[PDB]
Amino acid sequence: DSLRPKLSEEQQRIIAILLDAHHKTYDPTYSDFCQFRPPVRVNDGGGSVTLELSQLSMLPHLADLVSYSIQKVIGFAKMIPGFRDLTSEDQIVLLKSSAIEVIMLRSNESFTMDDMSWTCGNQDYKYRVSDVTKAGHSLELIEPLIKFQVGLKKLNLHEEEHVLLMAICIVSPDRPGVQDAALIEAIQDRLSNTLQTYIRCRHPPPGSHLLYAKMIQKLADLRSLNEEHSKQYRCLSFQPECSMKLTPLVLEVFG
Ligand SMILES: C=C1/C(=C\C=C2/CCC[C@]3(C)[C@@H]([C@H](C)CCCC(C)(C)O)CC[C@@H]23)C[C@H](O)C[C@@H]1O
Repeated sequence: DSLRPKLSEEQQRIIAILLDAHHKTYDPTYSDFCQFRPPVRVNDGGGSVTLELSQLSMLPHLADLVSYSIQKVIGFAKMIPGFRDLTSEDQIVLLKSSAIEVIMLRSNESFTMDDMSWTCGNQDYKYRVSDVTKAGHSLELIEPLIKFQVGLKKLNLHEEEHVLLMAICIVSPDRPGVQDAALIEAIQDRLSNTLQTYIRCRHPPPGSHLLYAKMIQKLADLRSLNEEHSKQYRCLSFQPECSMKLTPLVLEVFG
């Protein structure tokens, strides 16, 4: 019953651009990770907040990973059709507000349900819930984050849908501080329409069933994770000497 209009050439170009953008900005071999400050995992079987905050053993490495990732997200965003049509001010507002959410989205490629980890190479760059606690975060963020990762995994997104979702996430007209909400919304609509059209004509059943709505729900989930991350980041930042364990970029985006 539902019509399946074909992707317009323009929509085809948009998909090609976003796939190219992602391939240039996401390394599925994790080959740069050895350049980050080394992961350190202190003995913390009990999950002691006092100990976690006293050491922040995993923080330098995860801060470097996140900082690196923000740089990649900036590069990806610059390639979203329409993004450069925005004022610099609006571009920066969108990047700073969406960065952590896009990181959570893009991390799904490395996430595995084999053991519920982000596996980015050997035992060294395998990141578990216990590694995030060692960077000063609490289960109130990490457990819904893992749940989100599983939920996202199970949508079995085509890469086309994955890159569209990240672009839609970034170009959101409802971020605090945006100037030209109408232009951002127009850019987002073009992407949303591409995604909806793609799903309807290129995504096989039964995985296509209400997929667009499930993807929109993930965006809402990300808002919640963003809010919790920000709250926890604030508290983490109270730890004396914490700034040294972060990066200038991380400090700007989250401070
Ligand atoms: C980054 C990427 C990756 C994994 C993401 C992870 C695993 C470690 C813990 C992270 C980084 C989460 C953690 C809660 C962020 C903590 C950030 C600070 C600044 C400490 O408050 C969010 C996403 C998680 C690897 C992937 O290949 C690239 C992706 O950008």
